[PDB]
Amino acid sequence: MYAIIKTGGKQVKVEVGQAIYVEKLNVEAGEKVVFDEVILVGGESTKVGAPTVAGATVEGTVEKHGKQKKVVTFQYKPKKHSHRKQGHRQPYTKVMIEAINA
Amino acid sequence: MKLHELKPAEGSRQVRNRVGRGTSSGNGKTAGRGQKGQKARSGGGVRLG
Amino acid sequence: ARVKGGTVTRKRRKKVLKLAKGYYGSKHTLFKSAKEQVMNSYYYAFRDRRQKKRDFRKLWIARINAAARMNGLSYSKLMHGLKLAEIDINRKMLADLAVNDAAAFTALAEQAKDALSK
Amino acid sequence: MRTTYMAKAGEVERKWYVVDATDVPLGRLSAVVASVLRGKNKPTFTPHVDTGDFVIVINADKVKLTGKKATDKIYYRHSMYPGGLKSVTAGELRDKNSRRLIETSVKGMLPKNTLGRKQFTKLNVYGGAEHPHAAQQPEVLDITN
Amino acid sequence: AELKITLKRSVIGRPQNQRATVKALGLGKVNSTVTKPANEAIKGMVNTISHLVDVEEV
RNA sequence: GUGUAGUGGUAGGAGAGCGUUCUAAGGGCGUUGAAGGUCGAUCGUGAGGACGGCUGGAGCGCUUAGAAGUGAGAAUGCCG
RNA sequence: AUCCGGGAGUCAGACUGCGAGUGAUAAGAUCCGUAGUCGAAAGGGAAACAGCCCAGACCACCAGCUAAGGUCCCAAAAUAU
RNA sequence: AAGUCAAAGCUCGUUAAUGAGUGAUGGCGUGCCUUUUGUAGAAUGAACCGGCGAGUUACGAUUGCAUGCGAGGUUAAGUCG
Repeated sequence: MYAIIKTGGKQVKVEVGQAIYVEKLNVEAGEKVVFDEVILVGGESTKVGAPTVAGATVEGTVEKHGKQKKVVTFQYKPKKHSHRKQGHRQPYTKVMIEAINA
Repeated sequence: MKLHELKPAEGSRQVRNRVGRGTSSGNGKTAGRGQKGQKARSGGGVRLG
Repeated sequence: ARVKGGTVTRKRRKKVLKLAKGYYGSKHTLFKSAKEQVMNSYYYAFRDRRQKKRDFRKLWIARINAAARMNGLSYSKLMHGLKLAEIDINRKMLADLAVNDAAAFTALAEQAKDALSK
Repeated sequence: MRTTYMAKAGEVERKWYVVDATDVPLGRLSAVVASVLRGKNKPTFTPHVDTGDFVIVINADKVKLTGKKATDKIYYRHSMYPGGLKSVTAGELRDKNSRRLIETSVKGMLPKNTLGRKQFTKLNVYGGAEHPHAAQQPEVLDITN
Repeated sequence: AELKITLKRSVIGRPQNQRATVKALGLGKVNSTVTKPANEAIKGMVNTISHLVDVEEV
């Protein structure tokens, strides 16, 4: 179908049968998940909504827990003598979507 | 206490300070001494008092 | 006790090189210039990682400009009315809608037109 | 990486427009024109693909210059030789070579790279009153801009 | 009564009187808020840091 | 657990770590291929560490403690 | 904040509001008092720009609000009332 | 200052994972080291690759950590080994 959801600090467009990457969730590999907030219901009859269209949910399950590739951030200052070195592997939980608004 | 399990008394042996091995130790390039001045040649410093 | 310098250096240098595959000349087979190039590339990567987030706003903004203006709503008054009728879509989604789902975008523009009309 | 629309090369369709210049100050006509050309007003804007249109300007003799600038807006050139500074023209090009006028007063207000050049050859300016390009069925724009 | 105090600026480039008046209240970062009673000294501090801090009279 | 708070930085002070050679004990690998060399789309916050493919043909890892000719990009450096 | 003790670098500063000196009430001059910034400060504005205006980066995101300054086109936003 | 962020197409197929190579086109952007109030400096050093190449040791003195005894602590030269 066609829907919009608030997760993390961002929005996403959601369709039945496609996966979606999001931020960490505190749930395990293969349990149900419900997102509260919807902003639009699309398709062929647009249900525009004042913030959080009343009574609209989104099911879906989780399939993995994995981080990204490293984002090295080495800073240096010229003519002076200094380096700091870093590293990062941000963890994002892939989420398969099913059963948009019920 | 066995040969292959030796442990020294804790807090009883420090490590060392080898100066002038790279700008991350904090003591490279003028070896913790600063800029010019006869405190910074080889064997500088005045007599005592 | 004589510690020779057998293979402690090449590991480091050839680790630097591989980080410089494909530089426009002799900046991929000179262990002195590859290092400076890698350094400046690190600076640029850091700075621009803070610009990737700037642009896409200006881009979505121009697209909302183009599409919206066609409905007689300036790119300000649309946002103003929207934030007045208590609608809170994110620009990125507004840009995407303006490009693809023209019917829905026009619906929103109609609601906003109604909003600041009060 | 995520999902944002990035126009390809050929999917973009260009149109044809015809704009008059009867009693309009040089600046604003050029401004509207230049905005149309770069590809704006199309929500399919992409800042490296050339989604522009084709503009055709008529009556480039009856363009208006407000106040003076009939005899003061002095153009210039230089021939890269000693003492070559030839300021020949004035606001007289309205009479002669009236194509030259807009073909600078717009070829200024664009970017300065290849995109900003291949985005310029879509211009066609005619001092006269009718164009030969009926082979492509151009439409008309209005100006309350 | 009580007063709500909020930092609305930066102290970078303003002398100690302003800095050492702010720090004395609990204003560390921008848009941080502290609620305080209204003596005849707190109002003095507010009158000396007016331009840097906007305040509601709850 | 959960809340509160802080995390630019030269001279410089403090603290905790990576890596090389050797010695000691314990436990190991090696013509069914060790050290060394090359290639790889891998792992940790860092210095850094593994795994596999080819070459190569006789010695080297791992743990705990110890001692240092222990870490190099600049000296109009010295040698090829 | 004071006291006892272990370990240093520093003794060539600069400009900008302000008030004074010598100068010619001239100098990006020189010599003091006082506040900031630079030195040891990256990001925005002043076309480009140490010392001016705004503001202090642990890190990630293709989310949201504002300051100085801006809103015809290069170049994001009012051809606003 | 020769890159990074964005990216069409074209050829691939790996330690199997939000894959590899190249790159039309757009945004942004004045190397490294030392010395200086201040650097891209038109101040000063490096032609390139490899190898060597700089706070150590003996004898004193003092303070922190730790260990053995505590109104006590403690051997030296020297002999057998």
